[PDB]
Amino acid sequence: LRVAVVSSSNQNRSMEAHNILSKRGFSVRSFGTGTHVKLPGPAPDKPNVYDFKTTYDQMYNDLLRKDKELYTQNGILHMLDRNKRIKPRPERFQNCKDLFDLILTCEERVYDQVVEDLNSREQETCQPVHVVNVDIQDNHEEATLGAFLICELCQCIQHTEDMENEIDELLQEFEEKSGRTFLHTVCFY
Amino acid sequence: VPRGSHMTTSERVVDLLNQAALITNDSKITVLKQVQELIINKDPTLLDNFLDEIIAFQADKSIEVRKFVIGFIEEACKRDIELLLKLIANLNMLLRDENVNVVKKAILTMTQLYKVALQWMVKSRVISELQEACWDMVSAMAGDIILLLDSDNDGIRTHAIKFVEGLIVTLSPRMADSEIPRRQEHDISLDRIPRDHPYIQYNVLWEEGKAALEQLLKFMVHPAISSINLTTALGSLANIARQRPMFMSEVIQAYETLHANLPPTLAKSQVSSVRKNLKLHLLSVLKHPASLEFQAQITTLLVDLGTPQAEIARNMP
Repeated sequence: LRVAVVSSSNQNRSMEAHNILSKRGFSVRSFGTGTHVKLPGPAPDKPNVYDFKTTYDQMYNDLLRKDKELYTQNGILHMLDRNKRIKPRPERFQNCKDLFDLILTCEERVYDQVVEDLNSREQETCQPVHVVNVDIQDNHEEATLGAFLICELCQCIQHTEDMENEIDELLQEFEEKSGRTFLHTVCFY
Repeated sequence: VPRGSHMTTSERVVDLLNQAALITNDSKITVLKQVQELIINKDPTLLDNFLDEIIAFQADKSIEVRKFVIGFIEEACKRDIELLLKLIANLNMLLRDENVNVVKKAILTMTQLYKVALQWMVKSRVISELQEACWDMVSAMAGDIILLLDSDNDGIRTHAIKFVEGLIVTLSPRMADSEIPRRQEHDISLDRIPRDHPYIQYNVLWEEGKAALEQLLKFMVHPAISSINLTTALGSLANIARQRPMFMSEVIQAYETLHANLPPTLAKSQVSSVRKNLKLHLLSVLKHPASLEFQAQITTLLVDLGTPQAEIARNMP
C-alpha cells in the first residue's frame, strides 16, 4: 500500500504520520499544500514563516539563534531534528509527480488543495487514487493521535481483500468509532 | 549489460525469457519488462516472433504478472495494431479474470485500445473478414464494459465509468470550442470518419455515442449509486462537456437533477464529498468558453451550494 500523507507546512501532522507509517513498514511520502511554511512563534499571532525551499536544518539553526529556550520548550527544535532524520526538506504536493494508492490529508483546506491540483492535471491513464481527509489540529499531541488513527486506517486497508469495494464501509466504521468525519473522493492519473 | 554489444537482441530475449521462467516471485516482472522494451522499442521486428512466449504468462498465478501481461498487450497493439487480430480474445478473457485488479487493468487498457482499433478500421485500405470480426470483438467488449456499470463491485463500476467517458468522447465530433488534451491531439474522433466509409458507418457510431451517454446519465440517478461512482460520473461529465460542448446541455441538466435530488443512501460525509465535487465541476464548466449559454443556471447552482460571489467571478472568463 503506497500512501501519501499531506498537511499544510509538511512539518508536524504529516511528518508525525510519515514517521509512524514508515517504521511500521508502509511505503509512505509526505507533503504540504500550503503556500509557505509556518512554524509556531512567541505568540499565536506571530508565527515564523519560511519558503518551502528552506531546509529543516536551516530552520533549526535559524530558530536556535532566535530564542534557543523558547523553541526548546515548545518542542519545535526536537520536531525539526526528527524531520531532518526523515528527509532534508518539506515537499510541496503541487511539485511532485508520484503515484499513490491512497492520499491522506490532515484538514479540509488541504484536501481541497490536493483535489484542486490533481483535478487540474491531465489524466493519462485514468487510474484512480483515493483521497481521504481527517481533520487533525496543528499541535504535537493532535498530530501524534492523528498519526496513530491514520496508521490504524492504513492497517485496515492493508487487510481488506478489495480496497476500492470496502473502503467506504471502513471509513464509516472509523467515523463511528472515532467521532471524526472522513471525507472521501477519487482523482485520476 | 556485460558483452551486450556482442549479442543479438533475439538471443538476449530468449535468455531473459528463460531467466523469467527460473524466477518464482514478482521480481520476474522486472525481467519481463526488459523483454518488453527490447521487442517493442529496440527491435519491433521481433514482436511477432516472441508474442506467444510473453502471452503464455497470462496463466501465471501472480496478479501482478497478469497485469503485466495486459500492459504488454496494450503496448504491443500500439506498436502494431494488427496484433489485435490475435490478442483481442486474450484481452477479453483477462477482462473476465477472477481477480478484480486484473479486471480493472483490462478496462484501462481497453480505454486506450478502443480508439486505436477504430483508427485502424478507419484508415484501412482494405479490410479482411478477420479484421471485420476483430472489430466485432472490440465493439462487443466495449459493450461488455458498458454493462460493467451494473457490476456489484465499486471499483469495477468506477473503471467502467472512465471507459464509458472515453467512448463518448471518441464517438462524437471535435468542434470549434473543444478543449483538447495535449496528449490526445491526434486521437480519432467522429468528425474524422468519412461519411462514405465502406465499412465503419458514421451514423451507427454517432448513435452508440449518444446511447453510451444516456446509459451514464441513467446510471447517475440510480437510487443506490455509491459516493465514489457518483463523484467519478460528475467528473466524467465535466470532461465530456469540455471536450464535446454539444453535450454541455446534457451535463448541466444532470447537475441540476442531482442538485435537486441527492441520492438518499449517501451517508453524511459522502453527501458532503459529492457536494464539494459538484461545486468543483460546476466551476470547471463555467471557466469553459462554451458555458456562455448556461451561465445563469450554473451561477444559481453555485450560489445554492454556498459559493461566494467573489469565487464565482474568479472563475468567469
